[PDB]
This record gives sequence, structure tokens and C-alpha cells, in this order.
Amino acid sequence: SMSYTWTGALITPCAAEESKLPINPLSNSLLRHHNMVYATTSRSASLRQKKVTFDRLQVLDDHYRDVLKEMKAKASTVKAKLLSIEEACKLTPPHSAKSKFGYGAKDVRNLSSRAVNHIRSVWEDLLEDTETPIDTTIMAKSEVFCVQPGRKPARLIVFPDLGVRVCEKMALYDVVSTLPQAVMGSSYGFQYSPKQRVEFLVNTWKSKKCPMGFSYDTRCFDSTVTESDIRVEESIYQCCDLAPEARQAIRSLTERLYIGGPLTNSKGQNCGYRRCRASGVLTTSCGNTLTCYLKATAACRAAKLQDCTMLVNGDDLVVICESAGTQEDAAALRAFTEAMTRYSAPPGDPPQPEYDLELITSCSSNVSVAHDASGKRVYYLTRDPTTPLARAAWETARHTPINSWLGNIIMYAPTLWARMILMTHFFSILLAQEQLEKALDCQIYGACYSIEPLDLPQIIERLHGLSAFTLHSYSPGEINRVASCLRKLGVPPLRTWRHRARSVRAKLLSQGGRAATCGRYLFNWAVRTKLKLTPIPAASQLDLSGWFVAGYSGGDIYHS
Ligand SMILES: O=c1ncn(Cc2c(F)cc(F)cc2F)c2ccc(Oc3cccc(-c4ccccn4)c3C(F)(F)F)cc12
Ligand SMILES: [Mg+2]
Ligand SMILES: [Mg+2]
Repeated sequence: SMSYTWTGALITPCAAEESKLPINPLSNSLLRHHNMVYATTSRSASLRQKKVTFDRLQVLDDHYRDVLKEMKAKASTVKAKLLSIEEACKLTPPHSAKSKFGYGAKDVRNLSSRAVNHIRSVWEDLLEDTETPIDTTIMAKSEVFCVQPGRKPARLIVFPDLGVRVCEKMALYDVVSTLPQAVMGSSYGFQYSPKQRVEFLVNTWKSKKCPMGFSYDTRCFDSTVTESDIRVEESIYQCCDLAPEARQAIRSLTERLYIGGPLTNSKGQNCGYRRCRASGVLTTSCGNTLTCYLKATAACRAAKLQDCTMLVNGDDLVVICESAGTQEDAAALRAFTEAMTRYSAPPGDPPQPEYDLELITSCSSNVSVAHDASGKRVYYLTRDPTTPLARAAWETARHTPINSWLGNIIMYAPTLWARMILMTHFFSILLAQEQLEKALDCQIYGACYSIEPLDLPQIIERLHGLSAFTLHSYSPGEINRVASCLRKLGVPPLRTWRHRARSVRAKLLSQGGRAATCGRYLFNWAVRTKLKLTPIPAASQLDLSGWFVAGYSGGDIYHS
């Protein structure tokens, strides 16, 4: 069927939308080429719609079915807990889109009578009405990018009302947080922290006689997800031991919301109909991961690839297997893409066999190596800094709900560009505004957390280890990329940053407290007189577990 059907009504903005980076005295320190930074707007919606709209082709086979049963069998071991209206409400981000029923995020978190009561009525309805399609809202998402040799059309987000959202949590939060793991084990990418992911990729890579791996980019994954896929997805959830209410709610949500439903723009006008995956629902991350793993694992058997190892992150896939030779590999890969196309997962860019792990890009990032104080190699996860930087500039010129810059300092603390550009630039700004202890909200694997900037040394040591503060001698390839990128965006030369770092470090130390620990550990690269960085107390007294359990991107989750 058609992934989409449009009435003709326009995907309307919900207010004034900014596309150009505003000129702020602070933005220029980071990059001078501000006209290269742009935020997507609803004005490009039409372009997007044309690309995500199309008829799907899906042919299932014996391999698909075999793998499915293997996954169901494992799911069978799971027992899911129904969440209480209270627990579910506490998971709602304080800035989630208000309900069209006289209550918003605050009320929900404040267990407000109106909020709690509508949510109850919504839940009741999910238990009685097993058919009526639930209304969803469609918006053009605003995201910042750097123009590439033209621009990207806004992505489209579809989500149900706040009421519905809380009910989703009630019925599926425990499932989407534990099932993926139970079904895919070490293949579930969200169980890993950046360091653990690298560990998994390197271990998996060395365990091969002659390793070969590729990244498989699926063309607009969400729109390739079919009614069948989503029902196969539910069949897996139905294998869990569930409370009657939770079970009915999963069945009703599947038929009324997940398989598709009406689309309404911000003006309350009917826009069309969705017959594929919505981006703004709780099962998006879990469902795409399950669906992508199922298809790839089956495709691999079909393509006769040898000893495949999947690493799935929603719609993101990276496969590492036993090479059977250059030609054979190239052929098995094409066979794999065809198996995937039949399964309704056509490729965006054709996949390419990689024989060098650093060249494989998965989850918009790759594995690279540098050296610690001792001089021993240390592997870390990095990525092209273009978007992180572009956004960092946007987040400097304007106040923003989430802070990608902070989320990036955390996930990419070991990286050359994160330590030289982001830490320097942002700490220097925080001092200028006397706001080091002010908690900031940022997202890790889609879920929001409030983090105090001054706890960055502990966090980093905990997730990455002390080497993150001493890494040097990066790879030629990594150095080249960062350099090319920094020059492209017009970012101050190395020398300009070292000077700014020496100054920020000094300013920080002369404050003691947690602000001093930041100066010693984070900017230890600036000074010639290195420091014997020892373990940090607060670092061991940390529990960053919830951080890397599952994916919730689009699920509207917030961890208090
Ligand atoms: O391999 C290294 N090993 C150590 N350091 C020192 C260093 C660090 F260990 C960590 C930092 F947090 C900042 C640092 F200093 C490097 C510093 C820069 C560099 O690469 C260069 C070299 C010359 C210019 C530029 C450069 C800088 C800005 C714009 C254009 N080119 C770069 C860079 F983008 F960073 F990749 C490579 C290395
Ligand atoms: Mg974990
Ligand atoms: Mg895609």
C-alpha cells in the first residue's frame, strides 16, 4: 500500500520558524561561515513528502519466517510490567507538547486532576475501542545542519496526543526497555555506552579470521515499515507475559495507532493518511530495531554471508562477518541488498564492503584509535564533527530546549574535536555568564536528562576512563577529517583554541571546587606541564546505568 496519502492540506508550522543562524557575538568565536548553518523549516515539507511517499513491495520467505520464530521464542521468556498512571506521568518530559484537552506536561508531572483524569479516560477507551483510528499530528521538524556541496528537506514527525502518549508508556515502557535486549542480546546497540559499543565492534572485528563489514543505509526506513511489519512486531510483544489490560492496550494501539491513521497539521486540518511507521511513538525505536534486525538476519542467510554479526540501533545497521574473498564478498553484499529489498528495505546508497573498521560508519559514527599518556593505543568512538559543530553554533546564538553540544561532549569526550572545540568554547561561555552549576537538559539515545556541567569530569571518567583526558596522537584519517571540517566551517586554527583553553583552564582552577576539577582534567591538553590525572572520587560513586539501556528516540521519554 501507499506509505502515505495526502489530502492536499499543507504541513503547517506551529509558529515563526528560523532558518538562518542569527549573528550573535558568541557564535563567531566558534565558526565564521555562519551562512553555511541552517535550520530546516516546514517550507521544505513538500520536498520531503514526495520522498517518503511511495508504494511498498514486500515478499516474505522461509528465512524471514525462521528468524521471526527464533525472535519470538526468545521474547517468550520476557515478563512485562504494567506501569501506573503515576510512574508513566513521571516519565513525561516537562516540555512535551501539551494536550489538546486542557493540560500539558507540567500538569501531567504534577499528577494534576485534569491531566490524570483524561489519561484515565484515554486508557479506558484503549481497552474498549479496538478499532477507531487515533488522531495524530504531523509537523516538519526543525534541525540544524551545515550546507553540503544543497540543503536537506525537513524531516516529518508524527505523534499522538499527550493523553495517548502517557498510555503508551503505561502499556509498553517496560517492554520496549527490556524486550529488544532479550531478543537480540549483544546485537542491541542501545545497551552500550560509546566505550562499550567500540568494545563490541572491536571484539567482534578481531574474532574474525578475515573480517569484512558494511553499514546498511535503508532509504527512509520508517516509510518502508509495512502494516505487516508492525503486526509482526506486535506478535513479538504478545509473546511477553502481560497483564490483560496491557495486552489489550498493545493490540488496540497496534490497530488504531501504530499501523497508521489520519494525519492532522497544526491548523487542525486533515492532511492525509499514514500506512507506515510514525516517528513520534514509544515503539518507534524498539520497533525499527526489531524490524531491522529481523530483516537483516534473514537477508544474511539468504545472501549466504558467512558468520554475520549484527549491531542494530533503530533503523541503523552495521554487519560484521567472515570474508570469503573480495569478489565473493561484493556478490554476497548485492545478494543481501536484494533480500533486503524483497523484505521492503531498499538501500539509500548501495552498501560497500569495508576491510578497515575505521572506515565503517554506523550510527553516524566510527571507531578510531589514539594513544594515552603511556603511549598505548586506545580505541574510542568518533564522528564527523560538521553537524555537532553547526548545531553548537546554533545553540550558542539561540536558547534551545535540548543541548546537543552537551550531549556531544558526553558521548564524544575522547574525540579531538570535542575536547578542543566544544569544551573550550562552552566552558568559556559558561564562565562569562557565571553558569557552571546550572543543570542543562540533553539527550542520550533519544531520552532526556538534566546534567550539571561541573559533573563532566566524573561522567567522562566513568563512561570513558581517564584516558579520555590524555589521548593524543590521533590517526591521520581522523586528523584530516577534523581539519578539513574545521576549515570548511571557518573555525579558528589550533593555536587560537589552545590559547583560549589555557585561559579558560586558568580561570577555572582559580575557583577550586568542582570548577577546578574541570580545569585540571578537561583542559590538561593545553599546558606543557601535564598533570598526573588520578581517579576522581565522585566518578566511582556514579550510576550511569539508565543512560544506556534502550532507545527512546521519538518516544517522548524523560529520565528524572
Ligand atoms: O594528533 C594529535 N595529538 C595531539 N594533539 C594535541 C591536542 C589534544 F591531544 C587534544 C585536544 F583537545 C587538543 C589538542 F590540541 C593534536 C592537535 C591537533 C591535531 O590536528 C590538527 C593539526 C593542525 C591543525 C588543526 C586544525 C585546527 C583548527 C582548524 C584547522 N586545523 C588540527 C585539528 F583540526 F585539530 F585536527 C592533531 C593532534
Ligand atoms: Mg547497559
Ligand atoms: Mg534511513
